[PDB]
Amino acid sequence: EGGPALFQSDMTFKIFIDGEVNGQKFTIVADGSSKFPHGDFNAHAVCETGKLPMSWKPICHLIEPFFARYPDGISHFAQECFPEGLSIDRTVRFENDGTMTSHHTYELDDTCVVSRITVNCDGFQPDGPIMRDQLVDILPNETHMFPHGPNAVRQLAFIGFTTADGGLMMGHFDSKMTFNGSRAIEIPGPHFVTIITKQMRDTSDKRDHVCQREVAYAHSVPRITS
Amino acid sequence: EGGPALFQSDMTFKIFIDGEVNGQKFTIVADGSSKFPHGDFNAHAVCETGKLPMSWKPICHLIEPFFARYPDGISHFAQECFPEGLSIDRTVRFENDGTMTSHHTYELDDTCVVSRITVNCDGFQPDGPIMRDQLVDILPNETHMFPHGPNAVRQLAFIGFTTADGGLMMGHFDSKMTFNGSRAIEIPGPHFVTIITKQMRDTSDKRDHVCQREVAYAHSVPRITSAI
Ligand SMILES: [Cl-]
Ligand SMILES: [Cl-]
Ligand SMILES: [Cl-]
Ligand SMILES: [Cl-]
Ligand SMILES: [Cl-]
Ligand SMILES: [Cl-]
Ligand SMILES: [Cl-]
Ligand code: NA
Ligand code: NA
Repeated sequence: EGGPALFQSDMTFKIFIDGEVNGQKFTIVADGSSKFPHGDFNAHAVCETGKLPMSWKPICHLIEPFFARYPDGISHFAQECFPEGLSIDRTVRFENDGTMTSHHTYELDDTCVVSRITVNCDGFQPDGPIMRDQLVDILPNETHMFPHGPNAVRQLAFIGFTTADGGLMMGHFDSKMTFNGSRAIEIPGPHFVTIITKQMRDTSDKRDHVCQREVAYAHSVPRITS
Repeated sequence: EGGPALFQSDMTFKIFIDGEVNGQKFTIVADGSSKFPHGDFNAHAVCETGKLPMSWKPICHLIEPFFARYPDGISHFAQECFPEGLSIDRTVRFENDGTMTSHHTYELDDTCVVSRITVNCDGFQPDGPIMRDQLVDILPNETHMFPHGPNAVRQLAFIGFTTADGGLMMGHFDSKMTFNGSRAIEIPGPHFVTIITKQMRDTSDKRDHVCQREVAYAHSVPRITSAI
């Protein structure tokens, strides 16, 4: 049948990101695979238009929620959306800096998931650490998942980036995942997805290449009285 | 001799909250105890001024980070701040509703910690579930702890409140904890404090009485250090 049964195989993915920042256009293409049982996977991304005009760091979350590792007591909404598919409407607001707004669609073709993302990054500080490429690491974080009506789940996160000058650049992440289909789908109750990410420069062309690894797994926390 | 050493026994605390919401003043007083190794404690709170003019739920975080339970390998800043103590500046912004800003000061006296808090709850919706007292549960959540430069730690949280409708009202919690002393205090690496909270009514004669339990413990998530 559908949902998690479609993810019971090694999978591949391809992502096409159509973006702009402060009016400068860019294109990123990324691909990779995720081996069953998922939860730990790599992606290789390339800026097709040459040099990325901003830090690659804030792009980390654009470069597959359905590859997170879930325990059986929590419905894995992102996988349950297949085969009809998944759309995401996401905004990351960077403190003292710009806002990135992304619209994602995800389609499954046999064992390859194709992603299309359009992203607008508005109001980024030309002399800030994103535009000057001064972000170094991405902090592991405990994203919060909430039910959001009949066919959607909301993921809220605090994503901190360490910077060359020691202060954190904090992103406020707010992401609505919506099922493309019309059957009833199980909506998980409140829970958490732990996300650990690392991005590394790859040998660079006339184009920026980056390799990225992500570890992602869900858990819950029981209520009182206990 | 200072810091965590001062939390190796059972302790008590006492809290004075001087508040208002959309003009209306209120005062709360609360106390309780926390027994070693901490991480699970109750507070009894009373609105001295009569009936609380809003839901008690949003007050949960006003009514003791030094009583969270930490494992060995994460520095416990809120305890590390003693004997000199610490202050907090905190904003909770509620979606489609008001914002509460508070300023807390903590002082140790033997094995009691005293807290004084002023809080302004501005812009709350008269028709909303906070003012109309329609919030029922407080969702357990994974608060994020970050070093915040010399002498300070930042705690960020998404704190959901289930409404009577069976909907959700999200508070965006942003809290700065600052050491009040003058020596060179260490600051913890990024980590999390899991917080589970339950409020329960006590029979209100003259004044609103609320009893609140909290489970709070820290953990860290390691970063990837291998290449590829
Ligand atoms: Cl351009
Ligand atoms: Cl590629
Ligand atoms: Cl700046
Ligand atoms: Cl690198
Ligand atoms: Cl709002
Ligand atoms: Cl831990
Ligand atoms: Cl790891
Ligand atoms: Na949008
Ligand atoms: Na939209």
